[PDB]
Amino acid sequence: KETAAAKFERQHMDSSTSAASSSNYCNQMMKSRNLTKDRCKPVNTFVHESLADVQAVCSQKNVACKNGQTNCYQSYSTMSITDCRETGSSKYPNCAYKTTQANKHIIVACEGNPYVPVHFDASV
Ligand SMILES: [Cl-]
Ligand SMILES: [Cl-]
Ligand SMILES: [Cl-]
Ligand code: NA
Repeated sequence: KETAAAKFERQHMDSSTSAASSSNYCNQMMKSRNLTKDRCKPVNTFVHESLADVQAVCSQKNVACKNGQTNCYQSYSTMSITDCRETGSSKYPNCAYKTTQANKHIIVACEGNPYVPVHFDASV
């Protein structure tokens, strides 16, 4: 039974690579983080920074979340991210993803003690 903080780590952290280097990155990573068990998760972003740097965003720029809550924070600097999005031809259990690498600010929602990211809201 996964904690919110651990679910964020599993779904969104990939510190082992600096960037997505191939078109199949999302296919491989969505499968290995168990995001295609029982259904194809339609959209998911991976962050290629250290966990410490992502946790530090909870002390950066406080902004509104898309849902209206006020516990979201925007990173001061851009970060290396990979957006993974199901293609139109994807259908469970043969999930298929488009891989888009970018450098953008991240917006996360933070909660708890310690105060850590629990939701990925957007990137800018
Ligand atoms: Cl898992
Ligand atoms: Cl996401
Ligand atoms: Cl401010
Ligand atoms: Na938690």
